[PDB]
Amino acid sequence: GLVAEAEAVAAGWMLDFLCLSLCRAFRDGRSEDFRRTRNSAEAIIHGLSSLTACQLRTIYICQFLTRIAAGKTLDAQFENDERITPLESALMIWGSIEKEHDKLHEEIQNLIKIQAIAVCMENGNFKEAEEVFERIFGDPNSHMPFKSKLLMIISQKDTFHSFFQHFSYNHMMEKIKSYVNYVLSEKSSTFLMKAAAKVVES
Amino acid sequence: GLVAEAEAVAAGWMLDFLCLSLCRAFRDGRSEDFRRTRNSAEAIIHGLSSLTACQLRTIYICQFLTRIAAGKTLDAQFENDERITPLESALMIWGSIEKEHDKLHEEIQNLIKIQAIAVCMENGNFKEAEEVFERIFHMPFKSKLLMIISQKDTFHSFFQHFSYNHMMEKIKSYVNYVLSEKSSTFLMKAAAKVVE
Amino acid sequence: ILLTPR
Amino acid sequence: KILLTPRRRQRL
Repeated sequence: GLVAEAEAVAAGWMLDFLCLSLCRAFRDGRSEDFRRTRNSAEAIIHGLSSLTACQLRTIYICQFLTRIAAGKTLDAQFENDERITPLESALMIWGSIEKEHDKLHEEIQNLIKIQAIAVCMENGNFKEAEEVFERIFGDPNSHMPFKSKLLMIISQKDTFHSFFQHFSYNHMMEKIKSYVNYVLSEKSSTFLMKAAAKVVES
Repeated sequence: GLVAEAEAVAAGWMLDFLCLSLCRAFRDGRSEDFRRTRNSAEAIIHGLSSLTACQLRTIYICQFLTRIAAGKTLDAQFENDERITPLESALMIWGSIEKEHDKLHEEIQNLIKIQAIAVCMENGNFKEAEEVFERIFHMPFKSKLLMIISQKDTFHSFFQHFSYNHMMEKIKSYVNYVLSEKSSTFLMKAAAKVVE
Repeated sequence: ILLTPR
Repeated sequence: KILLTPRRRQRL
């Protein structure tokens, strides 16, 4: 009845608020807060019995950030296929969201691809870097931004390349944090935070 | 400073809402909803740093219901002491809740005590049933209970009358009070307005 | 331990 | 499936 209706409304509010909170902790570099908010968001998501388009987008955003946060953790498994690395998993999520904002979407995508290779190379995982390359760059003959640059670097089998300093993990994090600032600005006035802010300054 | 303060305020509102939702799922027998809501409340709790007394009560109610819900679950452990049963833990929390020590409180308290022993005797654990009794104990039917253990009289007119369902129905009555008591809390009230 | 059993 | 929290790679 109207009870279930209201619980769905409340759940929508909770999801939005938890995304906002997760976004802030990500931007702030507040690791413990981030993990706790992640846990809350995950449980709230599991509890949902319906999804609007905005809720699906919010879930993708949460998934995207957790994979990005785990990007250097090559022992985190985000896919059933155990070979998929966290940054590859981030890429899969990224393909499902913010495509209408093409310039920022392309920049972030490129940086994630570069770093998906970089984290392997810098660990001395040269064979894994080739395997990641084959997965994220499609047909060997197809052209994609930075692809031919990355093939050259992989083939040289060195743990360090200067190209990776210019397109570094930190560069990737900063462009992503820009997108996060956008989500923050879009969601900073969602019912729960708006209401809670009014209580605080009172 | 101020953002983290708003987050704590919102977390308090979510706790209240999730309690309400847990209570309803418990009342309705919606087992899967209960599980998922329990998981959410736990994470929201795990997320708080400080607590008001009023929030601790809410948490107790949640703990009580989860322990009761796990009453027949054989492998379920709620305490450090591995041998303490869920219904004992429920009883422990039931005593800790700041509330009226009235008619319904004692009925519930005594039904939980009875069933804490009864579950073992339908499980053959006459051994543990006495240890349960030992750990538990001062009620009206105390003596008869202790001898029913000795006689191993699982199907006694006593356990048939003071049954698990009898216990569940008395608890559900209390839950209905909790329901209407905090149905007007912020999040549910706001959500109800939107819908209405 | 809090809400979920072990 | 895997939602927000990753599986950990095990030794078995």
